[PDB]
Amino acid sequence: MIQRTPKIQVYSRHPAENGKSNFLNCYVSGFHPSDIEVDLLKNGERIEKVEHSDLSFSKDWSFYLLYYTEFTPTEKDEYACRVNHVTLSQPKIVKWDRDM
Amino acid sequence: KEVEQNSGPLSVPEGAIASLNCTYSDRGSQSFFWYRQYSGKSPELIMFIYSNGDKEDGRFTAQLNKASQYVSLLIRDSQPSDSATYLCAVNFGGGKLIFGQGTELSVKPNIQNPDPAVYALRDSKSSDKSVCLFTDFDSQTNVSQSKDSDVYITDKCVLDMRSMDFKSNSAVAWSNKDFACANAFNNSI
Amino acid sequence: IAGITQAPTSQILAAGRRMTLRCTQDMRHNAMYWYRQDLGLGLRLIHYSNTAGTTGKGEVPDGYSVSRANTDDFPLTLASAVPSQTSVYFCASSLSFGTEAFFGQGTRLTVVEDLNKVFPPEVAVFEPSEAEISHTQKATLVCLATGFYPDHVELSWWVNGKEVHSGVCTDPQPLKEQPALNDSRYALSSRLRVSATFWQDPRNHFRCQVQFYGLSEADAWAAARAAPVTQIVSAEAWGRAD
Amino acid sequence: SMLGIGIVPV
Amino acid sequence: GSHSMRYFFTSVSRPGRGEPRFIAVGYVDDTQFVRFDSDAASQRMEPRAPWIEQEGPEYWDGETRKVKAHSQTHRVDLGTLRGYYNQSEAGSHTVQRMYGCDVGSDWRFLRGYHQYAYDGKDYIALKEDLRSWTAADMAAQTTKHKWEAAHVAEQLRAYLEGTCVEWLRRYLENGKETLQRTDAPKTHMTHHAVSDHEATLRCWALSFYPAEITLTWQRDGEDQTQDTELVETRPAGDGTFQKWAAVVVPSGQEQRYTCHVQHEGLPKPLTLRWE
Repeated sequence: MIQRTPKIQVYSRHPAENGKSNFLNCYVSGFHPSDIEVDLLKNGERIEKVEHSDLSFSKDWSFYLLYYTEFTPTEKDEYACRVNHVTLSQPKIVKWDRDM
Repeated sequence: KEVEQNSGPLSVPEGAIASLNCTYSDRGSQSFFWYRQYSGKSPELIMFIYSNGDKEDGRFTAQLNKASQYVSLLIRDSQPSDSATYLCAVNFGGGKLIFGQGTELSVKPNIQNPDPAVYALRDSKSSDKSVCLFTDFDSQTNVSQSKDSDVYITDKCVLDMRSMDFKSNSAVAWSNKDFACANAFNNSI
Repeated sequence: IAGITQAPTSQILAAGRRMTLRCTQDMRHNAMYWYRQDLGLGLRLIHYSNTAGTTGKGEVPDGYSVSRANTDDFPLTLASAVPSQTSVYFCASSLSFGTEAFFGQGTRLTVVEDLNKVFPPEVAVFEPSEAEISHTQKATLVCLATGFYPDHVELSWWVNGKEVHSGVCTDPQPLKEQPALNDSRYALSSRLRVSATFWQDPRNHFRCQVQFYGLSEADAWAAARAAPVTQIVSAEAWGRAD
Repeated sequence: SMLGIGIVPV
Repeated sequence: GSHSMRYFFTSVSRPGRGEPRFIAVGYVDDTQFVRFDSDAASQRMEPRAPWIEQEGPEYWDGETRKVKAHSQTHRVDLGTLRGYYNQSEAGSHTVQRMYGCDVGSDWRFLRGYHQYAYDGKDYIALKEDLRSWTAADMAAQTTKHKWEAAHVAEQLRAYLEGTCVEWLRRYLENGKETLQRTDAPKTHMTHHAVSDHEATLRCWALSFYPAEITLTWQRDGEDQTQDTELVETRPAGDGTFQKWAAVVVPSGQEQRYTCHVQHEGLPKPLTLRWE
């Protein structure tokens, strides 16, 4: 069986503005099989109230999911996405970079 | 209501085009079927249809129009063998294959030389009754029964001597009374 | 040789008893159906099954249940026999859900409140009328099967030990002899007609055969009357000459 | 509206 | 312009955990409108777009029976395919099915699809003529012969050329405010330093619909690509999409690099340069 490792993108729904409500997104795609674990982090701790979209796949049969939660960015608070998958020997963390 | 068919029975002369229709409520139905069921037998498939338009198979033509939500069946050159109940089946998704009430079709035969007569038959002595026979009537005539509810009459019955190219209607009457095969009538003779 | 088969073909149930109708098909069909057909409407879906191992509920599932342990079988089980369940049951199958359904022979089921009300028919062959031969050069033989309940009957004519289908018509449905009881016996009529050059032959034998589907051996018959089991009752007549 | 026909086991 | 409707089915066996999982989703263009999750409690087809909620009970009862029929069929395939490939009963395997139709600007039929995969690899697919099949390997030839004897292609063709495009035109009419919209992108450029003698130039595109867009970088007029990073189009969460393209340029060669974006919400392809 041929596996595919996930591509990870962490970003906001709207342009980041300090003090304004927004949504933090973690988009995982291009992975196989479909079993995957995704957490959104705030300063390294789990964000409990996180929602995700319904599982779908692309033309190459690889899956994609969108994990999202509502947040308000500040100068001090850091955000990231933590993803675990059978292709990964350990959880992979991708930090949210608003200046990208 | 989900599947509503032509309400019968439909009387069609021999050789005439018999038209049957069928409406359904689920606008998302994707497969439609016409069955033929003789009396006391199993439904036999006539044809299926999946797409809008016509579909022809011999003397049978089905027509589907999803926008109007109807499926129809036209039978050309109605033969006496076409006399049966015609069932319409529509699939409502998955295994929900629903049928209508069915349309009874009666292809009336052409009695060329009507010879009406009311006969009396004697039993073999194995039983002890006496029967009267309304026979050789014109196919336009219909029969009904029961002056004194203690009498019994059957509906008209078309037999076919297939080696004489001959057909005739038949009706039987019997009772337990001071009986008389003369007064067994009520209908137009 | 691949087809769909129902069993039994006829059954008379005492009220309150459970019953299971068998249905099997070897066409490798995935979807199977159960219907009931009464003399007042058309086919009503009881239960369906899309694949082996799954079932679904149809139009009138109340009072019935099904199982689909494998691809071939699909038994319909009646929990408690009720007279409202008296009907004709058809099993069907399709290759997959949404495709054409192939029906079985059907099962004539009658739920009676008591088994003392079952009676076999009485057959009588009436000889042609003297005027019919003179007028038409034809000879009608009328058969009367009387005093049978329920209407699980199949009538046929036999000339010289061979079944004839020309010149014969039978009443479609048996007639109620007493329509004021709702548990009264039935009557059935049929005519067979031959040429005058055939009834006048003294060599020829005519027999009206009525197949009656009644009780079965496993059924408990504890009454003071001959058992009305499944049997064939026949009456005969020989052609006169003058 | 999804398929109501043509879905057969492999 | 041109539109499409597609249904995506995923079935995963879970031997060491329990019963198989089944997820189905339906899309019109890049907008999901229905879903079914076997692990959810409703066990019903559920709406995911406002314009589909107006469908009556016969729709939701019919789609639910059909989506359950899909799941029950995939459940049989999992056992069958495990036998076709001599696989053990202790491993998890995936069945995927995709089908749908494309229509043009006139909303008339253009192309139909029906693809089937096992463990993320093609297994059998309906050809473009909607009358023949492409079997991926030798184990799939058994399925190809079975589906040809069952006339599966004729039933799929009646749906793809008929039912699929008819409901697609109905969906496009009921959700005109959502489906027939075109949100123009909102572009901007960012710049940072990679190493000495190097810099980053990232071309952004935000809040555009549909998801189709092309971003290319060019050097003082010529197509200088294949040395650039192209991220895939990603959803924002509000029905719009995002995408960026960044190129590595020397610290002084900055204002000789153009980014050309074209979206059907733009009358003419846009161009941008740093500063």
